Amino acid sequence: VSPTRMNLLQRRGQLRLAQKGVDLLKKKRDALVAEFFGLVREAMEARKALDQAAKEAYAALLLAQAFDGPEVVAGAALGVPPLEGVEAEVENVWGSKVPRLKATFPDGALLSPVGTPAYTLEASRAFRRYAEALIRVANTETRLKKIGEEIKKTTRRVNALEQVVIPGIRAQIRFIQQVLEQREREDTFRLKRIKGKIEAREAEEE
Amino acid sequence: MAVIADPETAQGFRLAGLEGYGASSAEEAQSLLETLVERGGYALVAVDEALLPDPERAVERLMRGRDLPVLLPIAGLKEAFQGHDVEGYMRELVRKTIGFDIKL
Amino acid sequence: NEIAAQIARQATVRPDLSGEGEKEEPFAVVFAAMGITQRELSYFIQEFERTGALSRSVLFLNKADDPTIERILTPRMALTVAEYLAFEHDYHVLVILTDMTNYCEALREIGAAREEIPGRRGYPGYMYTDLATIYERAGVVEGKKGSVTQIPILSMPDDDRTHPIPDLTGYITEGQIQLSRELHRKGIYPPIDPLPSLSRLMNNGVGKGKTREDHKQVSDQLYSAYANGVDIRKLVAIIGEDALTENDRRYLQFADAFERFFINQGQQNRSIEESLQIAWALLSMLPQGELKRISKDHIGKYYGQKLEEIWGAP
Amino acid sequence: NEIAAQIARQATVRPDLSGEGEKEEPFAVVFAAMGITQRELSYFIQEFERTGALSRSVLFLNKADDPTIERILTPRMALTVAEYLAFEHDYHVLVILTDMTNYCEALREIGAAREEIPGRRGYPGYMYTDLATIYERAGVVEGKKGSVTQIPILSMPDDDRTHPIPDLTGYITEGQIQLSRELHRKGIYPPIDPLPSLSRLMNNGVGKGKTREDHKQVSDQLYSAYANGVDIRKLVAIIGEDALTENDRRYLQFADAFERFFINQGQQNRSIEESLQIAWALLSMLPQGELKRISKDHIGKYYGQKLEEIWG
Amino acid sequence: NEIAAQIARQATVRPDLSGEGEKEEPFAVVFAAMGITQRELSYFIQEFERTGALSRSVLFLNKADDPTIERILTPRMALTVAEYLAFEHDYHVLVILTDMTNYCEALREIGAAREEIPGRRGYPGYMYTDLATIYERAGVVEGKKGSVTQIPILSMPDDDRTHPIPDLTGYITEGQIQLSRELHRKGIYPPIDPLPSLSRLMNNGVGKGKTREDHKQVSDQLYSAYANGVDIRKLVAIIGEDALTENDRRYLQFADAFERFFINQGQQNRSIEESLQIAWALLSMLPQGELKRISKDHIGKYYGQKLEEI
Amino acid sequence: PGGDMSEPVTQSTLRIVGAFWRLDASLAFRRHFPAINWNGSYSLFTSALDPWYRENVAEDYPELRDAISELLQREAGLQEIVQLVGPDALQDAERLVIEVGRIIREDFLQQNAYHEVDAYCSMKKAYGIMKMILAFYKEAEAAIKRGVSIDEILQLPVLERIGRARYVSEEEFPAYFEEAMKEIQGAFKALA
Amino acid sequence: PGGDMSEPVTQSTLRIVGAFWRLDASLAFRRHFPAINWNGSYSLFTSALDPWYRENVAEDYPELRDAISELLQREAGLQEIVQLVGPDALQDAERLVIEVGRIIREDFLQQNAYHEVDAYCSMKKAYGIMKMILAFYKEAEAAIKRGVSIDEILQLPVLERIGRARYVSEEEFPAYFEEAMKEIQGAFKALA
Amino acid sequence: PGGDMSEPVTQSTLRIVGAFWRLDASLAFRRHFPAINWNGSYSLFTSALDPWYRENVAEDYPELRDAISELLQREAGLQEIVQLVGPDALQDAERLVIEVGRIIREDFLQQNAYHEVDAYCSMKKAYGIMKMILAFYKEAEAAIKRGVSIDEILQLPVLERIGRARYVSEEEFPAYFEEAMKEIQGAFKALA
Repeated sequence: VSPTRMNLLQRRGQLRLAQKGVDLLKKKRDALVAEFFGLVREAMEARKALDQAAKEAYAALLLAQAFDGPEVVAGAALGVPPLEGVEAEVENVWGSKVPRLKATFPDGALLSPVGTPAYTLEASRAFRRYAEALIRVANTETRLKKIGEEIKKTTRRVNALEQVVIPGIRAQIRFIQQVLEQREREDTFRLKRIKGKIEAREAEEE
Repeated sequence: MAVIADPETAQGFRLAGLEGYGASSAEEAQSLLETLVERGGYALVAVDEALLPDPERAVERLMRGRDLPVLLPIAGLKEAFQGHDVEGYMRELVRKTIGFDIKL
Repeated sequence: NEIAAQIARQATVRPDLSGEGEKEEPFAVVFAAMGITQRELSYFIQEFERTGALSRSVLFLNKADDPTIERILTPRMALTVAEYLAFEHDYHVLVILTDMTNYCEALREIGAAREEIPGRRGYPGYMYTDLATIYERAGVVEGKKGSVTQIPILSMPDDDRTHPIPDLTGYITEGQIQLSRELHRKGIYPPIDPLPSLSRLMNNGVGKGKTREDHKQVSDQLYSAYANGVDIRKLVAIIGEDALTENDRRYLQFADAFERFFINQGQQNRSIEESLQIAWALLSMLPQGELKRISKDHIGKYYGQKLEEIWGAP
Repeated sequence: NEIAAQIARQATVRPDLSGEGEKEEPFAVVFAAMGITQRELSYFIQEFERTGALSRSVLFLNKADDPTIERILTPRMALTVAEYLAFEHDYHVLVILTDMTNYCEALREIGAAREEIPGRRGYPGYMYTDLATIYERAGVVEGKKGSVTQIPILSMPDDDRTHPIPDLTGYITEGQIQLSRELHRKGIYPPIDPLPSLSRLMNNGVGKGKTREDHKQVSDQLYSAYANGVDIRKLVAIIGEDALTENDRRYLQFADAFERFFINQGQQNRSIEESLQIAWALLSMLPQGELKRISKDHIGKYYGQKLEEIWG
Repeated sequence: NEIAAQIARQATVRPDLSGEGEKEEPFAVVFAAMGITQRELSYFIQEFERTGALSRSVLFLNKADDPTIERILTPRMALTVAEYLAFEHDYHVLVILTDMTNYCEALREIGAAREEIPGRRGYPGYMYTDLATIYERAGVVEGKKGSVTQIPILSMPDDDRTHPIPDLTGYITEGQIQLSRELHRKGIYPPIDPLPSLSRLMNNGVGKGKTREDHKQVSDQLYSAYANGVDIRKLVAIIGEDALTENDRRYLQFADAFERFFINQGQQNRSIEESLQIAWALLSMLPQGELKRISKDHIGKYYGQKLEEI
Repeated sequence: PGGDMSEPVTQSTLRIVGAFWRLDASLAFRRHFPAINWNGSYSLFTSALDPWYRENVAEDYPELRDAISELLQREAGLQEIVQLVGPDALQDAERLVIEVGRIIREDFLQQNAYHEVDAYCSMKKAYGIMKMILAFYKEAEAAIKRGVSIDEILQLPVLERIGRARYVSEEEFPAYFEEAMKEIQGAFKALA
Repeated sequence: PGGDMSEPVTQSTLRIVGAFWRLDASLAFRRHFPAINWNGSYSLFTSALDPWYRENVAEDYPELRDAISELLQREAGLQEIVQLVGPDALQDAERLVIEVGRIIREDFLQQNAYHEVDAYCSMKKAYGIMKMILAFYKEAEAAIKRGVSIDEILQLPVLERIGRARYVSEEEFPAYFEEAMKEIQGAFKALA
Repeated sequence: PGGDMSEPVTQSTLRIVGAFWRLDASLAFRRHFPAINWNGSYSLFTSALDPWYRENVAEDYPELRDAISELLQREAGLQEIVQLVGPDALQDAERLVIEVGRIIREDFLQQNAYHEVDAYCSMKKAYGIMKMILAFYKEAEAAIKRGVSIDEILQLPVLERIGRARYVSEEEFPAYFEEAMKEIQGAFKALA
């Protein structure tokens, strides 16, 4: 870079802007961390609900397979549609979209809901509730992971700035200051030389 | 969606209306689920923690393409009754995504 | 120049608030202008003529095309007049120096004319001593009722605080009032930026028996609230106002209203009581209990004023 | 030096485009060398022998081992010869000053020997006037067919555009052709970055009836689009490439293809029509609505061509 | 000052490894102080008299309140005495010049008094030659068994290695031992940072017949590994720990144990064998192909991962 | 010398002139002209000329000029955030402010001295362009509060009218300005 | 002084010399020797010596040199992204380019002047070393394009052979070069 | 001038004086007095003064001082994580060490020069405050190892005694310190 007073002022302004940006990014990171903790609490609640639903649904399945034959249970499960093509809505959060899972779940009067087995329908309802809890848990966890990614990105930006950008700008500032001071010192030396010449020519030769 | 935890949970989800593929295998289940991922008619794949503590190996092929599916641990046939460690799993996830061990 | 003229024609003492009730304090303003153009000269003449402030003021107008030695001698004569008035007739004198940058440049030019080797940045090595001899000719003297107050306006050459002139001025003077270009270009007048402004003798000049008792705490609360407001104003650009808490939104509203009403007073001659009333009205926007810098008595006896008592905008 | 030799061997007027039929004979070259090295002098001599331009070239050669004070007189004599030829024999003279930095060094030496009051970095205060008395000797005179065109060459010491020598030269001369070291490191020749380059008299010799109606607007659009591409490069240097919008990616692609094809041409000689076609091919990489600096008629007439259609 | 005193009181000949099996006139220690303060002077006197090295040392002391020109004549007197001893009595003289920055600032003051041409930061333009006339007096002479060894100490202003004083000293001398503030903040003593330190004459005094256990290649591989570890640490300070390759973990263990034991030796006196056996213990693996600097034959012979006291 | 504004001649000129039209080399490199550095420029005659502007141009001309100056100040104060985190990271309102500043720079400040029509511009034409820009900005802000996204705002056909307004001849300008105002209000009211 | 290339002596020398072998302090601190800064260095004799190279070392030697220089340029360009974002965020091909650049830096550019064999290197030996490096790069590119992981490639002993190729004596070198080329082919043909 | 310690007079002073009582701009802005930056400050007379402190102040005084310095260093190092995550969400003894550092910097290092009994502090008063601080820290560490809630410790009535200790006059400090020590000993034992 060219060492000039204007360039030195520009570098000082760049340093001030970098410091202000570091502070701004730290504030943004604090807000992101608060949001992250809120989502962690909600994720803990959702995980506990999911575990309770898993317990009740597994108990219902075991009861159905004990009271009713496993083979007829498998046959009843065969007649259930795969219910594929679940909606994946993209939700904007903190500057980008993330997929949110909201199953329409158009079973309604699900095909072959009752028949030779009786307890199988109760286990099916329990497993549908379990699937709802699972999609809730996944919807929470994807947002939590995205928030963590944003926090990591902000931390990386802050570290990069305050470890390579600010020191480099400060080094450039000190180098430009040294060059300017050397130039003014040379100018002072030249002025002393010319003053000596003037006094020599004015005194010795009258 | 799909579940590949164990044949019990696979049958249960098949009853609920979510097809499952196979039993708990530490080797072939990864390839089976990746072949399942090769198509996109769903949004979720669920595995018990005992078979796969973290699906990071499977999702390493998804950040490049088709990030829509969600890979997450679930509770298996027995450990659900045993009691899943919600606090421990959440603490591990937080420590992984932040890099610091903090109280939740 | 506008701020200097407004201060010159608006500054006064308040003997009633001091508790003396003497009302016998003569006030004079010595106005010294160094290296100003014809436009500024005409503006100052008209400003002093139209409002009657000339009858109580002494003016030393020096033009940019006048000799530089006259520019050097102008502050000396102005300060001689001020000292004479204050210490021989008990006058309370406010000295205003229009541009110390012009004086410093004239000093540099003359020092170059005497074949003197310049010091740092080409300025004379005795610039600090000369500026001190100018500035220190002000204060209060034991046994004398008069006083000399100096407000030397100076423009930073490149808006740089490391330049020799503002640096030496900060060395010699007690604080500074920093004008803001961002406020000026946003239509706010006078564009005085509270954050970098500072008065180092302010504490000893306020408090019970002077102005009002809540002065210092109100000033501290205003400063802290404005700093927080501008920080949140910078942050709302990236995170948005929906991600802000209630406190952040209230601080944003406080910062907006502060810039609109307190700083942007136009040409109004606000009394200190009116200024404190406006400050309390602005602080009333913040929830009670967030004023941690103010004691509970002042909050109890001043909080809750509705802001519409003063329009603020000119 | 390579760029100067290429210009000298490739320079020609286009009387057909200007509606003229003088068919003027090729340029006479006055070559003045101040402190030239044997390598550069040998390269210049070999190029002039290959192109056969020595028979119409006047050479004033002050080598690096020659006395340094003769550099004070070398440009004066070269420009005296050039002015004489152009304004007394109707020659079209092209003058090349291969190193003005050496001339400025000799001037600084002479001034320091005289204890003159220096300007910046020790150069004499009259250096501006001294350089002006050399540069301002070029031009065209009313009532005379001859002309003098000057292409001085100077090396900014630390690639410093604010150095006193390039600064004074830019203040005196009518623009500059600045070379880019970052472009040179990419293998691009000629390594000319258009952003700091300038031609003050460009608008006098371009437009309808001289080169083409779309020349100036195409130049302005190219400048704006290249500046946008440079800005997007600066942005992706911080925020990452994958986070861009579509138009930012388009601008980066335009800048890359511009540097690879328009700036980078090698030793081939390009007609103005070919250069305009290539420029329009680059501009077609951008949507029609983004060409705000080009008139609708020119866009309708020329927009559409692709890069692969210019050459096989 | 602490490192200088430790070197003065712990410098030994150790002829057993090289081959000579006899004892020469032991080290004499000429100590020159320039612009020293009363606290540092008292510390040096106490440290020298505690070890009992006064009979083995000559002290030239120029204090901060002494005349400035005595500061610049002090090193010349010290080196004249050192040369006399070494080349007329066969002594092995060690010269310690403390705070050469004071000498350079006195030289700047004298030059500015003589209205000479200023240099890079006001220092005289002849400062290089002036410092050379001091530093070049050290060395060994053919046909004489004496020696002069110089260990100057200089404080880099604002830790700027590009400052004229350290720059000229590095241009004149045969290396430098650069102390780091980062290791000092960690409580590590002596806070010597190996990476920016260099010894040009190291190859002449190490190797087979000088220091058996593959000194050159071990030093080069340690330098390369430390540079890679510092680069990795700089990356970690910006991007959190991700590359847990179980080998980079061993290399961070390398860096940590290195800084904690190889450098953080404290006031104890370590012989060459201990340091050189710790060196391999830091590598922590026998057949690492990453150790391309060390030859396969030496890795095999001087057993990779030979022992670990730790 | 070398663009250093700290040199003695420029500094001595600062203290005696009433107007300072600082030029920026960055704008000249982009071939954006007149290339006046708005941040570094100032004028001390704005206050004294207000009655003349009210009498001869429009009663609300100073208000429009101050609104334009405030918009430019806001854009300058957002440019640090833009260069810190990128333009896409900003909110819709802040990105709208940035885009309005860019529109101003391209369509009102920019002026081709060699163009047959754009070389000269009367006060009425500049006032009309400023009014069009302010009306478009206000209606775009209303649309932003209305849930309309910025990217479809940035592709409205009336932006072409705004950009090409400076190439309209002086005598033909008023009809163009009034139809442009009608288009500006329609392109936001009709979409709802 | 202080490594400042802007000082008058260096700048005056730059205007006359035909080659500029710029040394870097950063490489010397890491003891990457000869510590030539290949980004800032240049030579004006490269084009004139090509006819001699095509007749005395190899007919394709300039092509190999240009390929090596292009790989170094790509590595330098990608290293800024790697340092700023992280090596795990880059593509497989970009990581391969980074690894090949590191291999070049530590096996061909580096040269121990105090080593009894590495001190001198003929043109034939350097040509063979860079030919081996380019062959390995091409094979690794082909493997990556067919699904082979990069981390598997980095564990090949052929990489160690290439790294220690520069320590082979001149009279032994041709056989080592032939065997290393055969092993380069085999390490990916056996993988298939 | 700007608080930069690179100023030549500051650098010259650094090289001669044995003590350096740096004052923080941030602490002055935060209204922390005497704003002495114990991170940047240093003293070279500590070692030479301990063989006087251990006789005239107390035999265990140097070790207590070292413990105080260790606590300050620990909390300064933990500042990086406590400012990000937050004091509340911090875990285990880290919250305790942060709170102990806060207690130190607010009840032992904080000094008001305009107060009648807080402007001056004797050696015995400082030693007693340090003993109280360390006793509280070790008792709270034992309680944390015992499983006691951190907030319960932070809500103990000892904190007001610690805060008021610095305002206790020297003529009344012995009895106040004795009763404060009794309260500190009894508070945790009552829970246990």
